[PDB]
Amino acid sequence: PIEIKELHIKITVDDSEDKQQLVAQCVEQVLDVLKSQKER
Amino acid sequence: PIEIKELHIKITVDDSEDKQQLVAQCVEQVLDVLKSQKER
Amino acid sequence: PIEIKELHIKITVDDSEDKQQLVAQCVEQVLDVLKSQKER
Amino acid sequence: EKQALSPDHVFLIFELAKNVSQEKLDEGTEVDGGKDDTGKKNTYLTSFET
Amino acid sequence: EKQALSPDHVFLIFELAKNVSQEKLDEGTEVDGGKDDTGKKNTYLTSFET
Amino acid sequence: QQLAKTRGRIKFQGIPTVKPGVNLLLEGVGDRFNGKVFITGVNHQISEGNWTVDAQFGLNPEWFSESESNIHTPPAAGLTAAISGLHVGLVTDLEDPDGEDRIKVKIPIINNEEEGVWCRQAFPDAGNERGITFRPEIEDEVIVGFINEDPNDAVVLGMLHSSANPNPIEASNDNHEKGIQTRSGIKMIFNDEKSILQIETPTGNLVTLDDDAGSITI
Amino acid sequence: PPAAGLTAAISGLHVGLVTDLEDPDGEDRIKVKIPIINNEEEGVWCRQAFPDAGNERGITFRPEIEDEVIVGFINEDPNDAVVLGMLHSSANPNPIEASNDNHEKGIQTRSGIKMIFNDEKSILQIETPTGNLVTLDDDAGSITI
Amino acid sequence: KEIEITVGYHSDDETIFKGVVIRQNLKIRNNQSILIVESRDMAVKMTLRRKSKYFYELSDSDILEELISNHGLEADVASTENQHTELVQYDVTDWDFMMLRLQANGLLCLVDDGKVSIQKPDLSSEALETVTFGATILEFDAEMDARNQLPKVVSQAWNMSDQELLEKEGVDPSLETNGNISSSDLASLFDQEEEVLRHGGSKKDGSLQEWANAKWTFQQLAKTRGRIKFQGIPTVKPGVNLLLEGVGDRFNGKVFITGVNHQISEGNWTVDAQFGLNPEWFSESESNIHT
Amino acid sequence: NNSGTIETSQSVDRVTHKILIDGSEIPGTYQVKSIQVTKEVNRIPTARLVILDGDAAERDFKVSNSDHFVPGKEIEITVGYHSDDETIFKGVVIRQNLKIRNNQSILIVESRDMAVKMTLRRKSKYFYELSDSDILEELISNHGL
Repeated sequence: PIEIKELHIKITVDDSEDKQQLVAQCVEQVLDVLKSQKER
Repeated sequence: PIEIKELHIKITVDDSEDKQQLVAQCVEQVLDVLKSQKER
Repeated sequence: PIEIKELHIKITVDDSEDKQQLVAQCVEQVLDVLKSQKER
Repeated sequence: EKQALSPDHVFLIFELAKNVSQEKLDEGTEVDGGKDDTGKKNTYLTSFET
Repeated sequence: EKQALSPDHVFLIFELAKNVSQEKLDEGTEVDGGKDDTGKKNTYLTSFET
Repeated sequence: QQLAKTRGRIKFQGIPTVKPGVNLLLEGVGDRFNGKVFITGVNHQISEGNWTVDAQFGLNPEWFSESESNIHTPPAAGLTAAISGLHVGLVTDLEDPDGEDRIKVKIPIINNEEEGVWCRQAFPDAGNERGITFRPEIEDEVIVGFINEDPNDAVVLGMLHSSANPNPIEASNDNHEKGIQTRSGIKMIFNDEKSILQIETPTGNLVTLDDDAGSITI
Repeated sequence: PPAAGLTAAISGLHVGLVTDLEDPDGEDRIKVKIPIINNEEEGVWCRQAFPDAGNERGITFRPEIEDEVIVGFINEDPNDAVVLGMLHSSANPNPIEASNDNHEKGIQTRSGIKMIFNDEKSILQIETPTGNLVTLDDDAGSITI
Repeated sequence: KEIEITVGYHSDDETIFKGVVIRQNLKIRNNQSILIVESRDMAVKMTLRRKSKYFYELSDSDILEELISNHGLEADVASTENQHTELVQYDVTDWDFMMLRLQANGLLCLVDDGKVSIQKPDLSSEALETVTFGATILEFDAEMDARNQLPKVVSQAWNMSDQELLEKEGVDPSLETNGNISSSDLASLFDQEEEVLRHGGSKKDGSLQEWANAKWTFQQLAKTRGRIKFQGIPTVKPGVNLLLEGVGDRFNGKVFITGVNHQISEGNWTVDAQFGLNPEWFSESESNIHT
Repeated sequence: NNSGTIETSQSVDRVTHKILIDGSEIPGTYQVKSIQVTKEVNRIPTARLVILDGDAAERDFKVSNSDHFVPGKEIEITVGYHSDDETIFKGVVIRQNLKIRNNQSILIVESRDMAVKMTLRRKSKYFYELSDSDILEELISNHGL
């Protein structure tokens, strides 16, 4: 994103940060789809 | 979420429920980003 | 989706397309939650 | 070869509105002339400043 | 070297509105003057208080 | 607002009795949240061997009229761009080609060069062959409203004065003088201070009723 | 966006009170309070609409101080207010009693000067407060001064 | 309660944030239990109640100071030339009213540690540091879009004294920005017609001129936009300049910072710096301003 | 067609394409990772190209610095099997975006059709004795379409 408005706070789980990178990609592609729908 | 308005129906695949928990985390973080943008 | 308005362009990484199918499922379930909230 | 087109000439009688005394109409003012068979409109341009 | 520019001078006549009797016009008040082959706008300033 | 003080979700093994409008007792989550909670929503999920229920408590402080969309129909029925508020226009033509007693008016914030559109005029009194009729002169300034905010359902509501078109009766907080004055100079004036009614034409023909004289003059 | 996006907009029509008839900048404006905004301060300058107006002509009546009026707004901007008319209420009664027959119409001023039209009897009567009158009466077939 | 947050390396700490605690949230999952605490600055006091008021012979900057001091806040506000004779606030909060009035004059609002500062953009100051693609950048995003540039802007209103329209043309500030393509090359690409700002009432010349100028300035500052992520320091704040290098001639140069995000976790402190402005106005993009 | 398949002119073993800018092919050193084209009723058509670029060891982006993907240039996209290409999209370049991640560096180029000219400026006009289709033709021809 080109905006700091769309970043989320990072919380990891001590289960023993691969899953942190996958969730961050899904938030990026959703908000690009929502922005393209308001184009003429 | 603190609202039952944002839950999705659970459908699994007999491919042989790990992937169910990852998709549910991505819906949770997107809707928190959308709510924070309407703050002043 | 029943609309071509909500598809995203596919970019893969040569890190050596499993991760492409997981991100595409997360965009599908978010946009169904957003549509159901405008129901009466 | 074949011969080309020649444009036609008209005279117009104008009338002013109630609250004005003198006015100037410039050259090249477009005048509206109807539509042809094709449906596009005819245009006439005034010749001198009046 | 080359010589620099000198500004020009004008006189303007004023008229007061119907419901006032006497007023003061400030020194240095900006007056609208026109445009240049660039399209920018000219300005004239008042010399004395009147 | 008080019912929105504490809000949340509780997930547990399903039973058929929790429905919106019931109370549950919540324990073991700290003094800040423990106690009796009012249920405002329920979600039943049955799959892969089990039945669970998500119970929602507390209300959302927002009102229906604030949060829901599409309650009302789009401006000017959705058929054209709408025009809001009141606007100022100029009169260009008083003779209506289709007999509806309309007048043609330009609106300068749209276009101040062309002819304008046909508008209906409001009068203080009107009916079948009766009423009080005055019409604006060509180039008079008027105030215009719009039916259903449609730019082509314009109505003239009244005429305006300005320094370019002065009011014939000088303003005063005493408000002693009122009346009618036409284009040609015919007057009818009411003077409250002196209780005088005077009717007069431009070349001296007049009738006066004067209580400060105790007389009638023709 | 409403009021060109430059200010909060005000929708619909509103009711105000007249506080000052003398316009310091000569535009023939009147100062009006709007009680739903503030009912204690002086108010703002508004333009007045008339049934007939033009260059040195028209029908002119102005509201008295503390009269109640109906106000519209150009482009929904709170500082482009226009007075559209005056209102009656039980606190400010209408001098002509209402009836579905609608026989009586006319003008009555502050000092008591009247001009009344009676349709039922076809009578026009002009009269001042201390007895000076002119009457045209078709139910008598006469003219009295 | 009042909260203050300090951070640094090897106990060399510095203050990052001051404010007040507003919310407390709990979350429980199968193998997780946490507490989340939220806070905001004191400026939040200006967003809670709708008001109604008449203002008299004040400039916009006298009004802005009044709105702020009413809540006990410190202020530093740039002056303006125009003076209103009356102005009306109606059924809106102080924060929203302040934002509408401030944009109309080309000003930006900076809130920091209890102080509200209202100033024009400053593109002239020295860069704080240099951030380089091949040496210090962790992440980078940037965009250029030709549709945001204008060839000229003019404003209109009704002149009741003369019975005609009042027109004012803006002035091109020629802002100095990064990259190597002029705003004037982009502006002419699709449509050379002027932008027109219309109001249907009666306006003063001073107001119309500032409106046209604010519109034009804000679009030039939207010419190039983006995000730069790097190792954290305590000095990058909205309203500063950084030097950007190694990302191509189209984007290299001095950039104006419009936003900052500090993230501290799992052994490190990083900062996301935002540059460029969003061309949209408050009155266009924000919801629920009116009843 | 009951054949059970989709009719193409060649085998679907090899997909080919061409990108033309201002009349000619972009040099065969540029690697195009992905192409997307969309069209829909009542919307303006668009396309996207993803090009690999950027080198940390040089400190630059060579494709971005070129004059091929500059806003304002005309672009044409053709595609087919075994060089049997056909035109899919025509339009103009509008945007250029760069993206850098820990092990990734790309250039994204966006374009639209010419109809985009009709979405840039607010206007005001009176129309006279015209049908709706005369008005629609006028609005379009004003932009050279």
